[PDB]
Amino acid sequence: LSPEQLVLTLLEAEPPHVLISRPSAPFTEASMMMSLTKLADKELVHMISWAKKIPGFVELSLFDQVRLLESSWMEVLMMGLMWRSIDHPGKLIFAPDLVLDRDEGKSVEGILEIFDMLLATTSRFRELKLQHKEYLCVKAMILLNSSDSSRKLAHLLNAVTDALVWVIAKSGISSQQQSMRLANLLMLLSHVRHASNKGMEHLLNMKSKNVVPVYDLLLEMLNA
Amino acid sequence: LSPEQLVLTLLEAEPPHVLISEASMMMSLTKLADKELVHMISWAKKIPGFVELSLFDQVRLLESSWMEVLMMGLMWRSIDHPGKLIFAPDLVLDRDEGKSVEGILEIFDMLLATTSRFRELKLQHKEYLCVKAMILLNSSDSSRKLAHLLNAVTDALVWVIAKSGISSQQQSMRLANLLMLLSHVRHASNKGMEHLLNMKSKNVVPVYDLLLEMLNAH
Amino acid sequence: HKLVQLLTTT
Amino acid sequence: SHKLVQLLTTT
Ligand SMILES: N#C[C@@H](Cc1ccc(O)cc1)c1ccc(O)cc1
Ligand SMILES: N#C[C@@H](Cc1ccc(O)cc1)c1ccc(O)cc1
Repeated sequence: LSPEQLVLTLLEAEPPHVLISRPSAPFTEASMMMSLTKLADKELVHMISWAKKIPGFVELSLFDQVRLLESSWMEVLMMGLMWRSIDHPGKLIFAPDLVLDRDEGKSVEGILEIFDMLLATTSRFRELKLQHKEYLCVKAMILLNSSDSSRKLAHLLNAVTDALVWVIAKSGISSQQQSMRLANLLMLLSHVRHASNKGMEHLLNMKSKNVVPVYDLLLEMLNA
Repeated sequence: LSPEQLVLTLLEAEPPHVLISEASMMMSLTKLADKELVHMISWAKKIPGFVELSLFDQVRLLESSWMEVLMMGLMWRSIDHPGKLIFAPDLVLDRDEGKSVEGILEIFDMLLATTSRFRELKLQHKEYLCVKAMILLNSSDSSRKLAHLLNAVTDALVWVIAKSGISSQQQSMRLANLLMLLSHVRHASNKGMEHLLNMKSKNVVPVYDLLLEMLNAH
Repeated sequence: HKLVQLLTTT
Repeated sequence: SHKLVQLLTTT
């Protein structure tokens, strides 16, 4: 309800980290693909629970809730990945025991490009010194901006935006610097989204090539 | 440059109005995009700093962003014309005309809806100038110059909004609302690019050399 | 189907 | 094509 209360609600709503183990053997195309898709499937379950904890979300049309999650899920996953990774330069921290290097991307054709984009965008957030409460708001904004229910959605997106504005203002920088910081953060939403688009394309191609396991929720979300 | 003087430079960089002079609709649109791309290159070179980027960086920004820049221009030309996409004075299309080619209605609906969001925010001309430049400069020594140029254009947008006299709170909200709308312009451009690539792979729409070059980058 | 289940009956 | 580079380098 207040911006502080919305931020504290988002903080509480944060998903637990999903635990996946590194394969015993050096990565193959199959084992890398299995690890990342199993993780994605488990994180999607937790994402749905998270979205339902965003104040207001459950009051949207079910069809709106579906469309937003279907639209945004890989962006939300990637924003989470970038945040997990921001304290570990050079690494993509997919999970505590799934810590991947630009070079381990070599195991799957075309995935090194995705890893490079994610590492680069993470580095932009690191240089901006992205803060935890900023991340919370931005991740919610990714979901809510991905698309009477239409009015309610505008209202919910404005509330989260207002929260980010409040978070930035608590930093005590000048009005002009607060505006520049908001703009610099939001201009990265298209870089995360680019990485999402390239990741989704890649995963669809992998599903074609018969390397994606039967994970029910993931396949549903991939297919749209 | 002061932000005011940067915005005036973007006003001065604006491309001329372009006229085209089923199969006919698609030919008109691809003819138009080719003509507009010629003027887009001119425009970019008039953005202070752009020509001092590496040629590689100049090329990659234009290759990355061109469809997004075309679509942002279309939305601006359409803002005061509800229900219509003002491609050109002699190419005014609606979603009924879009239905005539598979895949085009979806795109037109997206463009119309995003235009409608800009109309509701009452997007201002100088805001449009800054965001169109930002689209180009934020697209997927030279590195530092580019970051400086994007920061300069971002500063100019912040200044435009500051000049509206609305409250400080409302300035931050407005900035966020405008910037969030650009991932919608970019989605529309992803859908359009996909559609045009499919049209090219089928040889259904004509061979315009600059357009083909710019499509082939994708 | 699974998405709608998780949204509404969990 | 090299029309983009041609237009970037001429007026
Ligand atoms: N990068 C990446 C992952 C997606 C991903 C991103 C973030 C997560 O938290 C979990 C998974 C991927 C998987 C298969 C592909 O074919 C392409 C990309
Ligand atoms: N919409 C649209 C146009 C692109 C376009 C956009 C803005 C302009 O100012 C000029 C042209 C299109 C053309 C061919 C396709 O196969 C699909 C879409």
